[PDB]
This record gives sequence, structure tokens and C-alpha cells, in this order.
Amino acid sequence: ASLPHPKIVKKHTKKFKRHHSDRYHRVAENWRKQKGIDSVVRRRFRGNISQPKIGYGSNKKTKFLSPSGHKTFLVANVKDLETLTMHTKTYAAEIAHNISAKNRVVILARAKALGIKVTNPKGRLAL
Amino acid sequence: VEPVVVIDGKGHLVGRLASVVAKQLLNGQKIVVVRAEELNISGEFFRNKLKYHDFLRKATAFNKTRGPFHFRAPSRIFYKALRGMVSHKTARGKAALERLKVFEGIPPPYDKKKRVVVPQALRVLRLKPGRKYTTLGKLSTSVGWKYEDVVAKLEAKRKVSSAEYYAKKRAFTKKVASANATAAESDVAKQLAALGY
Amino acid sequence: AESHRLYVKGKHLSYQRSKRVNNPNVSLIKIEGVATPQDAQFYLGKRIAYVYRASKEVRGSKIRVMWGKVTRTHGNSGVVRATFRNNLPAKTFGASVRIFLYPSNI
Amino acid sequence: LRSLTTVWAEHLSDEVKRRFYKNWYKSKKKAFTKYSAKYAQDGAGIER
Amino acid sequence: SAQKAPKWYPSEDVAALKKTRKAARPQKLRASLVPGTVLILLAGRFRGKRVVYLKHLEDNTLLISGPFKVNGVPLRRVNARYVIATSTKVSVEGVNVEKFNVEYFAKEEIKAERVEDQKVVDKALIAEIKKTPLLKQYLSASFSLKNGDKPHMLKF
Amino acid sequence: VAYGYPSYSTIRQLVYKRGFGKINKQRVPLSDNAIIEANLGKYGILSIDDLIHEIITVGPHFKQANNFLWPFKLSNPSGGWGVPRKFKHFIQGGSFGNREEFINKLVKSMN
RNA sequence: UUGGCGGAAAGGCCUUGGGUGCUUGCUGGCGAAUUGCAAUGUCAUUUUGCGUGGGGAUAAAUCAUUUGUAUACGACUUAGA
RNA sequence: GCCCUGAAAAUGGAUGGCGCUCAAGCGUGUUACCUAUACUCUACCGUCAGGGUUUGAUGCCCUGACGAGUAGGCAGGCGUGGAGGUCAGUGACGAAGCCUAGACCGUAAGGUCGGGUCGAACGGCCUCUAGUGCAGAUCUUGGUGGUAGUAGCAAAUA
RNA sequence: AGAACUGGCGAUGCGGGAUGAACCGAACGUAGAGUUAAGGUGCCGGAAUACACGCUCAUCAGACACCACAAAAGGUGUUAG
RNA sequence: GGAAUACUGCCAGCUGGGACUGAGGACUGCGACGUAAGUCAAGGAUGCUGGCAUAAUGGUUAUAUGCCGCCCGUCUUGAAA
RNA sequence: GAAAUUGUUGAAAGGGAAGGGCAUUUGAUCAGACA
Ligand SMILES: CN[C@@H]1[C@@H](O)[C@@H](O[C@@H]2[C@@H](O)[C@H](O[C@H]3O[C@H]([C@@H](C)O)[C@@H](O)[C@H](O)[C@H]3N)[C@@H](N)C[C@H]2N)OC[C@]1(C)O
Ligand SMILES: CN[C@@H]1[C@@H](O)[C@@H](O[C@@H]2[C@@H](O)[C@H](O[C@H]3O[C@H]([C@@H](C)O)[C@@H](O)[C@H](O)[C@H]3N)[C@@H](N)C[C@H]2N)OC[C@]1(C)O
Ligand SMILES: [Mg+2]
Ligand SMILES: [Mg+2]
Ligand SMILES: [Mg+2]
Ligand SMILES: [Mg+2]
Ligand SMILES: [Mg+2]
Ligand SMILES: [Mg+2]
Ligand SMILES: [Mg+2]
Ligand SMILES: [Mg+2]
Ligand SMILES: [Mg+2]
Ligand SMILES: [Mg+2]
Ligand SMILES: [Mg+2]
Ligand SMILES: [Mg+2]
Ligand SMILES: [Mg+2]
Ligand SMILES: [Mg+2]
Ligand SMILES: [Mg+2]
Ligand SMILES: [Mg+2]
Ligand SMILES: [Mg+2]
Ligand SMILES: [Mg+2]
Ligand SMILES: [Mg+2]
Ligand SMILES: [Mg+2]
Ligand SMILES: [Mg+2]
Ligand SMILES: [Mg+2]
Ligand SMILES: [Mg+2]
Ligand SMILES: [Mg+2]
Ligand SMILES: [Mg+2]
Ligand SMILES: [Mg+2]
Ligand SMILES: [Mg+2]
Ligand SMILES: [Mg+2]
Ligand SMILES: [Mg+2]
Ligand SMILES: [Mg+2]
Ligand SMILES: [Mg+2]
Ligand SMILES: [Mg+2]
Ligand SMILES: [Mg+2]
Ligand SMILES: [Mg+2]
Ligand SMILES: [Mg+2]
Ligand SMILES: [Mg+2]
Ligand SMILES: [Mg+2]
Ligand SMILES: [Mg+2]
Ligand SMILES: [Mg+2]
Ligand SMILES: [Mg+2]
Ligand SMILES: [Mg+2]
Ligand SMILES: [Mg+2]
Ligand SMILES: [Mg+2]
Ligand SMILES: [Mg+2]
Ligand SMILES: [Mg+2]
Ligand SMILES: [Mg+2]
Ligand SMILES: [Mg+2]
Ligand SMILES: [Mg+2]
Ligand SMILES: [Mg+2]
Ligand SMILES: [Mg+2]
Ligand SMILES: [Mg+2]
Ligand SMILES: [Mg+2]
Ligand SMILES: [Mg+2]
Ligand SMILES: [Mg+2]
Ligand SMILES: [Mg+2]
Ligand SMILES: [Mg+2]
Ligand SMILES: [Mg+2]
Ligand SMILES: [Mg+2]
Ligand SMILES: [Mg+2]
Ligand SMILES: [Mg+2]
Ligand SMILES: [Mg+2]
Ligand SMILES: [Mg+2]
Ligand SMILES: [Mg+2]
Ligand SMILES: [Mg+2]
Repeated sequence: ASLPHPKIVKKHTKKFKRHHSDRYHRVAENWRKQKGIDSVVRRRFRGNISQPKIGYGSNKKTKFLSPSGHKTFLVANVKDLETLTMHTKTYAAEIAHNISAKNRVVILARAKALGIKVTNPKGRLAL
Repeated sequence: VEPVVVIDGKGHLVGRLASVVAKQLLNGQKIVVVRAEELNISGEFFRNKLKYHDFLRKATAFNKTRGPFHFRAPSRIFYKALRGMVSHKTARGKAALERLKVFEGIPPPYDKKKRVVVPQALRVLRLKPGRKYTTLGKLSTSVGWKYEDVVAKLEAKRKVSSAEYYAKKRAFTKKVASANATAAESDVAKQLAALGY
Repeated sequence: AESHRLYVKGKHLSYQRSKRVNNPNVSLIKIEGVATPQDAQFYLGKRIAYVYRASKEVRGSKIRVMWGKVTRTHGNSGVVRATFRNNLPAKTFGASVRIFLYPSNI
Repeated sequence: LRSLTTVWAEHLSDEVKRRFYKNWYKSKKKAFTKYSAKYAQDGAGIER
Repeated sequence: SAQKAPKWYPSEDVAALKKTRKAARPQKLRASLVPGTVLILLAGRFRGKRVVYLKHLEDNTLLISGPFKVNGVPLRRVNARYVIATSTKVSVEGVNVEKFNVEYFAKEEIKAERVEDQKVVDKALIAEIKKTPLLKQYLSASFSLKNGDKPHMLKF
Repeated sequence: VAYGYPSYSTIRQLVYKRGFGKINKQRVPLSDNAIIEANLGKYGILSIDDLIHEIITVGPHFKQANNFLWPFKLSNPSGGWGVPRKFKHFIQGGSFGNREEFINKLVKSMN
């Protein structure tokens, strides 16, 4: 139900984990670029971790497309879900994390009505 | 090719028989060598002794235990030269080295199996005639390998009962020939030779 | 009969490698009896399967297969380069492989 | 050098028997009872 | 709203393809492939089977028969690349062959028609097989590489 | 460098396969004789074999007509260089210098 | 099953007698399809467990106590229906 | 010319290692082959540029070339506390926070989701403002390990 | 220790020199296929235990730029002058 | 005296096998084959068939295996030191 | 009611540390897609 798109090519599925966030607990994976003077990572010696740079950049044509081929859009209520009415083949809806259980079934409904894909159509579903 | 290759040690050059045996194990071909005590090494005896007393002196200083292990058995001196030609601290190399057996003499079952030879390792095709060379267990025996004469006695035992089988074989391959001769000239025979057989 | 074999026996040697750097995307095969690059021109494009066994059942079998194809001759003694749908595990250096007779040009 | 068999006499002394046992007073003293049965016949197993 | 909204949206209209230029041209099979040549089946259910080539088909496959009365292969489709063409031959000039086409094999056990079709084509072939002795028995036996067969050396 | 005296044969293949034009810079591939008559018509030279002509003949416009050509980008020798070490003179078994008519068989394995 | 040989890790070789399966050495009578044009198309041997029942067998060591030919402790060596 | 002699040092040891002697040594010739982040071709990313084009015109489209970087400069961005405006935004039918080798978007800073725990507030967008982003400073305060059931708990007669 | 020109290292990874700031090669967006450089192709190790004419036998042989040394002087060893 | 052949080069001579790639997405350009109407390999892959429709492809993850990877920060010509 | 750090359960691996990069096998576990 998506638009046609080329094969979605990633170029790096591995996450970039900041040098040594495996070593010290105090070092958070959250990527950081070493400025040190001796750092084998900055100097790019063989066998060290790869660094983020512009060439890894996803293709413009498949950029932002989830696996299903829809650019995902955040929806807190029907009015937001309704901005997607004409784009059913472009965007899918994601229901926001805080929307009340009762207001989800409302949206889930209106969306099935409009043919708008919803990505997280389970959250807070009594079953 | 074969699920096991028994090589005959006698009269091959240690270096080259090693190099060939190695790659086979790194390539997955189980190999067992026999009669290593009859291996040859280029250069005369006395040089290869000093060459062994040079290995002999190297030992880890504070504990002569954890230092280089100097093996005096002909099968070992050969296993050495192999081991050095494998990457033997890798898992891949533990694999290799486990495919290979080495022995003095030709012990059981190997003795009832045909054994091959490595042409590129043969001393007779490889040395130029008149270059001196050493015989392993003679070297090994000077560096302390105790069992040379137990090998000798047991090989002099084997080769007798080997000749007795080869006798019986020969006589029977003669019967074979004589029936196969009366098979020549027949309808089959000339048909067969027509096709290469 | 006894013999049912439809392929030539072949061995998995290395990855393609320089001295210190390998390349799992490409493997090096020894093919039974193929002695020369000439000889190995016969086998290019011919399709390899590596057969291994498992403990779990999957599509109805405890046997599994990785498929590949000879790409090009490798050096002077008849080694040949192949490339596999998913690369070979390199536990498999010294392992048996199967080079089937097809695509046939005979 | 390698030992390829042993042969033991029929009757073993209760001193030697005591050597195969860590606690002799508790044992059933079974040592070499079945071995002694090798003598019931002409002892062709022994002689072998 | 919990997410703002795009100022622009891409067009959901789907464009047509540029008019491709590739023509469907006849596939020429190799010189080994001539009707009445014996085939070795390399793969598939009947792999190892020795078979008789009949007609080059419209879908590029190869019509062959065992013949069935001998080795059990019926009239069947087979793919060129998956087969070794042997040098030994039998005359197909006695075999109808033209009934058979792509639709004769449409997928939609055995119908009365094919049963009869087979016995037909087979009688014609079993005739020319009897002409040359040992060839019935060679067409029944299966092909296997013995230790020492080197297909790159091997004449067929 | 290695250099020498190019044959008709190789000047042709050079400009057919790897000949490229300088048009407002921008390295334009040739492929159509009319891209030549655009730029090089001012001198004559409306065709690609007109271009080759000016080059092998060293005609009166050779400056413009050569300069027009993007510097050819050649692969490495497909048969490899011959000789083990490149940076002696061809005379001494190296590859650099003026190899004269031998420039041909090289530039062809590089094309 | 008859008899023999093999200790280098023998554990394997060789032989006699009958029973019995196959024999493509040769000649007959059937079967083979639809696994759909390929898909290893599954045929090997490793250890283990659980039941049925067929032979066969019905012990020790440890703690504790104890000796001092032993001992830092563990260990060692002895003793006790 | 090669070889021998001239040629003595302290842990045991290095043509890199094994080893090699009509070499796996030395001199020289010819091929073939192996493989760098280099060279060629194509895809994608970014940057610069030259065109085209009145409905995201800060836009779309065509085309070519380029891409190393400490000190450093510029740029476009990511995140935090608070402020002006907006979405009549989320919420006790569960806000915020925490947990989660579960799922998704980005090169990335980061963003989104599900499940758990939870209780009372909180977020998008366009702007404003700063006590705005930590691995280190023998950094400050607090908190906790390994050492470790360890050193030890033997002066003063019992 | 200190000057001249240039190229470098510092600030720079990558392939080769086992190893190594400066040598050789070649400089770096993400990938694919091809081909090469410097260096290599018994085995460790991808690649001819390739072909070819010779030299060399060392009771301390010899084995590849920068490079991890050797000299004067001798030999009725052998080789070609 | 007449050839052959080697050797070097040329062909806008014909042809088999293998590998990687299929960007783009109405038409528009340069041409090509045709007496013609048409056709084409001419400004970027389409035609035919089969399997599966699920953890099978893939993602993630632990691990094993091949190869590689020295502790970061710092001052310094030079830091794993 | 976060982290250091710790008990028990579950799983896994471990021949003189541990950790990393490329890649696949295997175990586990999951999204999507199709209809
Ligand atoms: C680079 N490593 C070196 C190691 O090679 C060696 O240094 C040598 C030293 O032995 C040499 O020096 C020594 O050895 C040489 C001979 C071997 O050239 C003799 O000529 C010289 O008289 C003697 N002093 C000197 N010429 C160069 C250093 N690189 O010893 C010191 C070291 C640091 O371990
Ligand atoms: C999960 N924790 C680790 C686990 O990763 C694994 O470690 C292996 C390790 O044993 C491997 O094995 C290696 O390391 C061990 C170790 C005891 O030092 C050595 O004894 C051994 O020689 C070496 N091959 C090593 N190559 C990789 C790790 N993933 O083994 C258990 C562990 C060490 O506790
Ligand atoms: Mg990612
Ligand atoms: Mg950690
Ligand atoms: Mg951490
Ligand atoms: Mg530095
Ligand atoms: Mg001793
Ligand atoms: Mg590559
Ligand atoms: Mg691959
Ligand atoms: Mg039959
Ligand atoms: Mg090549
Ligand atoms: Mg070359
Ligand atoms: Mg070279
Ligand atoms: Mg000397
Ligand atoms: Mg040495
Ligand atoms: Mg070498
Ligand atoms: Mg030489
Ligand atoms: Mg050659
Ligand atoms: Mg612009
Ligand atoms: Mg513009
Ligand atoms: Mg830069
Ligand atoms: Mg900076
Ligand atoms: Mg503040
Ligand atoms: Mg965690
Ligand atoms: Mg919740
Ligand atoms: Mg909550
Ligand atoms: Mg409250
Ligand atoms: Mg601050
Ligand atoms: Mg902080
Ligand atoms: Mg801190
Ligand atoms: Mg810092
Ligand atoms: Mg403390
Ligand atoms: Mg404490
Ligand atoms: Mg206590
Ligand atoms: Mg205590
Ligand atoms: Mg205490
Ligand atoms: Mg005290
Ligand atoms: Mg100085
Ligand atoms: Mg500095
Ligand atoms: Mg640097
Ligand atoms: Mg540099
Ligand atoms: Mg390097
Ligand atoms: Mg280096
Ligand atoms: Mg590249
Ligand atoms: Mg490459
Ligand atoms: Mg080694
Ligand atoms: Mg190799
Ligand atoms: Mg040779
Ligand atoms: Mg030679
Ligand atoms: Mg060196
Ligand atoms: Mg020619
Ligand atoms: Mg396309
Ligand atoms: Mg077709
Ligand atoms: Mg399947
Ligand atoms: Mg997989
Ligand atoms: Mg993985
Ligand atoms: Mg891991
Ligand atoms: Mg390393
Ligand atoms: Mg400092
Ligand atoms: Mg200093
Ligand atoms: Mg440092
Ligand atoms: Mg914790
Ligand atoms: Mg230990
Ligand atoms: Mg380590
Ligand atoms: Mg420890
Ligand atoms: Mg690893």
C-alpha cells in the first residue's frame, strides 16, 4: 500500500558505538568523536571501530522509509491523523506514546476508515 | 583423494616431506607417516648433530621446564618441522595437526596398508649425487632416542613376514596372468583391446 | 549402482587474502584433479553447494546447503575462486564442497 | 617396556589381601575371589 | 498536534515506464543439441538418467523421452543448461513430435491422453534403439562419476 | 612518465572509447559527432575522425584540437607492466622514458 | 563352523565345512510419469536418555575414631564387626 | 668469482619462523601468478560549480568535478533550564521519570514505539534568553568495589 | 653539534620493509567488479617445490636497498680469466 | 631460383566460456536495417518458468571460526611506553 | 527508587586477562511484506 520505491539500501546497520563505551561503564554508547592526539580511532588505524561520516548517508530516494515503504508520522488525535488522508501511500501513522487507551481505539477506527496505515496498532489494546 | 594417506618415511628429505605433509593437513587430508627413523636430512651427520645441539642449548632460564622442549625421537624431530610449518596456536591449526600421525617403524594396522611416497621429497630425486646427508634415527640416537634397536628388531621381524605375503601374492598374480592369457585371443579380449583395455 | 555422484569433489581452502587481510566475500576452492588454469576454465560459472548438517529441523530436513559458483581461475595450479550466497563460515577451511556439472555447456 | 599380563597364584595371603584394601575390617574381602576361580578346571585360562 | 506537518507532500501519482528497448529473439542452442541425441540429466528428479532428446520447445526447454518403457522417464520438459548432450544418437525421423508444445504441459494423476501419447512416441524410438546393440541397456542405466572421472577431460 | 609515438590504431581507440570533451570544463563524453562540430567546427573538425586526423597529422589547429580532449584516463595494464620495477628507464628494463613505438602495446593494455 | 597365524598399539589376517541372500554371464514378462524445466532433495556415524527382555555380576571409598615410619593445613602411613 | 681463515661477552633465540644444499643459497635471463584506502567502469553520499525552470522558488530539474587532516577557522545541525506566540496539543481511561542483548527513522548529535514500573503533570512547532551538554582537572559532595572473611584480635606469669 | 635545495615526518591513515614516526608504494566519502604498484609466489601465507645457463659444500655455509656492521692480510678449496 | 614459416604490427574479421552491474522511468536525440509497410541490440532490463508465502530472505543478538585490533587523556621532534 | 556494586534463578562462553573491527555458521529472538 506504499508508493513504489527502489531497493532500500542502508550502508550501515551496525550502530556507531563510541570508542570505549565497552570499556568503562561511565562511557555511554552515545556516539562521540575523539579529539585525542594518540587515538588509534581518530587516526583510523586498521582494526578499529568505524567512524560516522557523510558517505554512509542513505540514498535520498529511500531516505526515511520504514521497511513498509511509508514515511512515519506522529499522531496524537484524529485531527493529526486526518492530515494524512490523501497521502495513504506515502506516510503511515504512529500513535504517540502518551495517548490514552480510550483515545487509541478512536484513532485506530478513523484510520481504518481512511486507509491510513498505523504502525503501533497494538499499544494499550486490552486483549 | 583417499580418506587416509600413509606415507613411507624412508629416504625423504625432512624439510620437504614436512612442507608437503603440512599443506595436506591444512587442506584436510589425514596423513600418517611411518619409518620416520629412516628419514634423511641434507648435510652430513656431524653438521646435523651440532644443529641439534644448538636447539638443545636453548631453554627458558629460570625454569628449564617451561622452556623449549627438545624431543629426541625421530618421529618428533619430524613432527617439529611440521609444527613450525602450521599456524599451530590457531584453532584451525589444532585441526590440521590432529589429522597427522607419525611413527617409528610401521606399527599395526598401517603395516597391512600400502604406503605411498612423495616424489618431490625423495632424497634420490632431489639431492645431487654425492652430497652428503644424514639418517634420522642415527642423529636421534646420538641425541638420546633410546629405541633405535627396538625399531630395528621389529622391522627386521616385519619385513620377513612381509616377504612371505609378497611371495604368496606374486605366485597368485602369476595364476591370474595365466588365466588372463588364455583369455586373450577370445571374443571379449580383442573387443576390449579395441577400446583401450 | 554404488556411485551416485553428479558433482566433482572440491575443498574450501582460504578466503581470498593478502598477507594480513582476508576477504570473506570470496573463497578459494581446490577441485579434484584440476591441475591448470586451462583445466579450470571448464568449471567457471559452474555451481557449488556446501552441504552441512544441523540439530534442528527446518524445511523438513536436518541437512543444509550453501550455494555458490566458480567465478574465476586462481593462480597456476588450478585453484579457483567462488562466491557464495551467504559467505562460507571459515570453520570450513579444509571442508568438502560439491561442484555440480551445471550450467553445462557440453 | 610394557607389561602385557600378570599371573597370580591361587591362594593369596591375608597379609597381601590387606594391601588392596583401605579399610579391611569393613570390606567383604572380595579380592581375587573370582580370579581364584580360574583354577577350577585344568587352568587352561591360567596356562594361556 | 504532537508532530508538526510537512509543508509539501510527494505525488501519489505513479508514472509509466520509459519504453524499454529489448527484443525477444530466438535462443540458439549449442551444436551438441540436435534431436535424437542421447542426454544425461544433470539435476532434477531424474538426475543421472540417460534420455532421448526430441524437440526444441517454444519456452526454450527441451522435449525428451526416456523412453519410458526402458528407464522410466516419460515425455517431459528439461532445461538445456542442466543437461549433458552425449555423442551417441538415434534416428528420430520416425517420431511424430509435433503434438507437443507449451500448452500440452499446462499445469491446471495421469490423464488418458498423455498415457497414449507416450506409448506412441516410445514405439517409434524403441525401434531405432533395437537397431544398435547394448543401447537399450545403456539408456536404462544411470550416469555416475567414478573416482577418477574428470569431466574437464571427459568425452561423452 | 612513459611515452612514445602513437599508432593510428591506438589514437582511434583512444578517442572512440575514452575520448572526452572539455565543454565549459565539465568533461563531456563524445558519443555524437555533433558535439565535436559544436566546439571544434570553428576550425573545421566536424567529425570524430576529423578529430583523430588533426591529432595524428598534427594539423594547424593541433593546439585547440588536442587541448579540447580531456586528458585520457587509462586503466592499469591488463597484462600487467612487464618488468618487475617500473621506475628505471625502459632502456634498462624499467618502464619510464621514451619507449618509442612500444608506447602502443602498453597504452592498449591500459585501454 | 573347521583349523591355523598375528603383542609394535597384536583386536587383525589366512583356511575348512555345510545353510542362505544377490549375481549385469546370457534370454524373457511387468513396473517407473504429476517431485510438474533446478532446488543436498535427506540413504553417513557420534554420544546420550527412556522404556520393553536376553545373557551376567552382587563392591567400595569417604567423614569420624585411630597409629607416627607422616605432617603448617590439605596430604602421608597405620588400626578397628 | 663463490667458499675457507683472519672473526672474543656475558638469560636461551632468532635469514620473521619452520626448513632448505643440481636450494627454498649466490649471479643472471624469460614467462605465468598473488594483492593497497592507488588506477579504470558503474551505483549511492556529501561539497563546489555551470546551466534550465513562474506550484516545498529558502523550491524543482540538468550537468561536471572533487572528497586525507593535529593547532585552528567558518558552516549546517542535535540536546537542556527558563520566556513570547501557536497547536481550543498529551494526561488520573495514567503526565514526568525509571527499567528493556524488543521494533523503527538519521551518517550522527539524537528522535520515535511496544512491554514493565509509576504516580500529576507534560509535549510539537515559530521565536526569545542563558548558571545549556563531561571520562579525566592528584577536581567538589556523596555512594560502592577488588584487596578480604584476608592483615590481624600474641606485652602486663593463670 | 650545525648550515644549503628539495621532498617528508610532525598533522596521516592505507599496501610493502616480520616488527619500526620519517624508507619503498600510494595518500583516505559508502560500495561492487576489474587491473596494478612497492613487495612477493616450499610451508607458515594469497601466488609457478615454474622454465633457463652457471657458481657455491662451510666440524661457525648463505640468503635481498634504507637495516640492524666488519677490515688489513692469507688458502695447492673450486671456478673462469 | 621459387616458396614456406617465424617474428612484429593491422582489421570499422567472425565467434565460445565466466564474472560484476540493470542507475533511469510517457514522448522528444543521434542513427540503424529495410523497395516498402515496418523493424532494431539506436539517449541505462526485459521476456519466460519455478519454489516460498514464511523466520524461508533479512534485522538483532550471544557464540564459534578466519584474518586483523597495545590505553585513554596529555605535554612532546617523538607515548602502548 | 537510576548507577557503581551485590544475592538467587535462567542462558552462554571460558588451555597464561578481558574487551574491539570485518564476515559467516549456529542458538535465540524479532519487524516487515504478501494476501
Ligand atoms: C634498534 N635496536 C637496537 C639494536 O639494533 C642494537 O643497536 C645497534 C647497535 O648494535 C650497533 O652498534 C654495535 O654493533 C655494531 C654492528 C652490529 O653494526 C658494531 O659495529 C658497533 O661497534 C656496536 N657498538 C649500531 N651500529 C646500530 C644500532 N642500531 O642494540 C640497541 C637496540 C636499541 O636494541
Ligand atoms: C563471556 N565472558 C568470556 C567469554 O567471552 C569467553 O571468552 C572467550 C575466550 O575464552 C576465548 O579463548 C581465548 O581466551 C581464553 C581465556 C581464558 O583467556 C584463553 O585461555 C585461550 O587461550 C584463548 N583461545 C577468546 N579468544 C575470546 C573470548 N570471547 O569465555 C568466558 C569468558 C572469558 O568469561
Ligand atoms: Mg543504525
Ligand atoms: Mg561496560
Ligand atoms: Mg558502558
Ligand atoms: Mg601524535
Ligand atoms: Mg633424559
Ligand atoms: Mg576485493
Ligand atoms: Mg559473496
Ligand atoms: Mg528396468
Ligand atoms: Mg590477471
Ligand atoms: Mg607484473
Ligand atoms: Mg614487481
Ligand atoms: Mg665470514
Ligand atoms: Mg636460522
Ligand atoms: Mg620464501
Ligand atoms: Mg636463481
Ligand atoms: Mg609459465
Ligand atoms: Mg547552484
Ligand atoms: Mg541554478
Ligand atoms: Mg577534510
Ligand atoms: Mg579542531
Ligand atoms: Mg538557569
Ligand atoms: Mg542493559
Ligand atoms: Mg505504560
Ligand atoms: Mg509512563
Ligand atoms: Mg499525587
Ligand atoms: Mg555549566
Ligand atoms: Mg553531569
Ligand atoms: Mg564522572
Ligand atoms: Mg575530555
Ligand atoms: Mg575501601
Ligand atoms: Mg568492605
Ligand atoms: Mg568473619
Ligand atoms: Mg577466621
Ligand atoms: Mg586470620
Ligand atoms: Mg601483634
Ligand atoms: Mg641534528
Ligand atoms: Mg607538536
Ligand atoms: Mg596523526
Ligand atoms: Mg603518509
Ligand atoms: Mg603495513
Ligand atoms: Mg608499516
Ligand atoms: Mg573503492
Ligand atoms: Mg579491489
Ligand atoms: Mg610459522
Ligand atoms: Mg598458496
Ligand atoms: Mg624444481
Ligand atoms: Mg633451474
Ligand atoms: Mg628488517
Ligand atoms: Mg601474429
Ligand atoms: Mg530500472
Ligand atoms: Mg522465452
Ligand atoms: Mg525454501
Ligand atoms: Mg541467515
Ligand atoms: Mg554477527
Ligand atoms: Mg561479541
Ligand atoms: Mg594483532
Ligand atoms: Mg601531560
Ligand atoms: Mg621529552
Ligand atoms: Mg598516549
Ligand atoms: Mg545494577
Ligand atoms: Mg591456569
Ligand atoms: Mg588480549
Ligand atoms: Mg586470575
Ligand atoms: Mg571475535
